[PDB]
Amino acid sequence: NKFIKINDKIVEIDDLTPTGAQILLVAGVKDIVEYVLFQKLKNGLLEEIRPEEKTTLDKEGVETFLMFNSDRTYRFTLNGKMFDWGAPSLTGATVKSLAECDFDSNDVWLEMKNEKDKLITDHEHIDLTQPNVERLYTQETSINIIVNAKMRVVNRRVISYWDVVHLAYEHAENKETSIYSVDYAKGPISNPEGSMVDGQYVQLTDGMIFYVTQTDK
Amino acid sequence: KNKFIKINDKIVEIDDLTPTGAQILLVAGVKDIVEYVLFQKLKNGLLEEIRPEEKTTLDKEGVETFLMFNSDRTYRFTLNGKMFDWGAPSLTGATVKSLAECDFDSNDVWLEMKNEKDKLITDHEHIDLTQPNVERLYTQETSINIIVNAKMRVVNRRVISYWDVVHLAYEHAENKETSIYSVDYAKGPISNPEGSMVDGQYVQLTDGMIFYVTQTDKS
Ligand SMILES: [Ca+2]
Ligand SMILES: [Ca+2]
Repeated sequence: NKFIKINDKIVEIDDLTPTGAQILLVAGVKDIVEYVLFQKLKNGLLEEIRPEEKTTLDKEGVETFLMFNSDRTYRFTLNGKMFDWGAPSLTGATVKSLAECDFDSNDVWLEMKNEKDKLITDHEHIDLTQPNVERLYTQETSINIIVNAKMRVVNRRVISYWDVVHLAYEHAENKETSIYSVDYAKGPISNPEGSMVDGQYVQLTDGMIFYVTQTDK
Repeated sequence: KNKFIKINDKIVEIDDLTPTGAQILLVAGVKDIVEYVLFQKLKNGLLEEIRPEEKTTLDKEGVETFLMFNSDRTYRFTLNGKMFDWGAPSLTGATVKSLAECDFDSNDVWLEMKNEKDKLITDHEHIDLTQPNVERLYTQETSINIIVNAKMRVVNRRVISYWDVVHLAYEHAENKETSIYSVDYAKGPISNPEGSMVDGQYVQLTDGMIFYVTQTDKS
C-alpha cells in the first residue's frame, strides 16, 4: 500500500527501490527521455534522478517528486541554495513553497546587479531564461504605511479594503449603518494612487498613504 | 602531492585528492562559483555533474578529466542510448565522436528525426540543442557506395586519399620512374564535386561518386 507524490498528485507504486525510469512510467509518461525527474528531499533540496538511478523509499510515508516535461534545466539559487528547474519560469508563490517560509508574511526578491532587488509578488513569474543564474531570496515583510496620518506597520504585501479600513477604525466591518471610503497615494507602480471599495485589494509599499472616511448610511 | 587534473583541456595542479566542486572551480580560476556547471568525465564515458558542495575522490596518479561550462542552464541529449547533460546550446559532430569514444575516421554522427530520415552531422557542423525536445544522437559505421573504374566499391570512411583510390582500382600500383597513376572523379559532394587527384590529396566521398584511374606515361 505504497504511494508517492508527483507534482502534487498521489501516485500508487509497488516498488520501494524504483529507478527514475520506473517512476516516470508509473507517472503516466509516454517518452521518459523527454522528462526531468527530481526528488524533493527533507532538507528542501531537489535531487535529480536519472532514469538509471535508484531511489530508496520507506515502507511508510510519501516521498515527493517534481516531474517536468523539458529538454533542459535552468538554475537558480534560493536563500543561497542551488536549485535546478525544468521550466523557463516559476512564480513567487512556488518560490515560497520551495523556501518553506511563512507564506503570507514573506516576500520573494530577485537580486539585481544594476538596479534595486526586484520584488516578485506571488503570481508574478521569474524569467530563468535571462542569461545568468537568478539569485532569489525570501525576506520577512514589514511595510511602513500611513493611515489617517498614523504610522502602521504591515506584515503582508497585499491587503484588502476592510484590512485598510480596520487600520483606521478598529470595529468597522460590522457597522452596517456606516459607509467607509478609502483613498490612497504614493503606492507602487502596480497601484500608485486611487480608491478602494469592498472586494478590492492593494499592494503596499513603504510610505504609501491612505485616507479613510466613515459616514452614516 | 604532485597531483594534476584536466579542466576543459587545461592541465591544472591541485593539492587535494578529495576536493569539492567549488574548490575545483576555484583552482580553475572562477570568480563566481554559482555561474558554472562542472562535470567529471568518468571512465565509463558519462558526464557526472559535481555540485559545489560535493567532493570527488581523485587518485594520487593519473589526470582526471572535467568539463567546466559558464552556463546558467543545461541541455539534455542522448548518445547511443545514454543520457548526457551539456552546458552549452550546441556541440559539434567531432565533439560527439569524442564523447562516444568511437573510431573517429570510420564513423558518422547521426541525429534521429521522427518523421524524416535521420540527419548526418559532419565533424564541424553544430547540433542545436535549443531545439525543443531531447536530441537523440548515435554513431554508426560509415558505409558509402562509390564507383571505381566501373566497379562498385563499399567504403567505410568518408574521406580517402589519392593512394586509397588508386589502390581500389589496382592493388599492385606503386610509385614508378616511368609512369604515374591519374585519378579523375565526378559526382562528388559539395566539398569536391569533380576534378582530379594527385598524391597528397584527399576527397570527401558520397554515394554514387565515380573515379577513373589510369596508369599513364610520365611524359
Ligand atoms: Ca538564468
Ligand atoms: Ca533540445
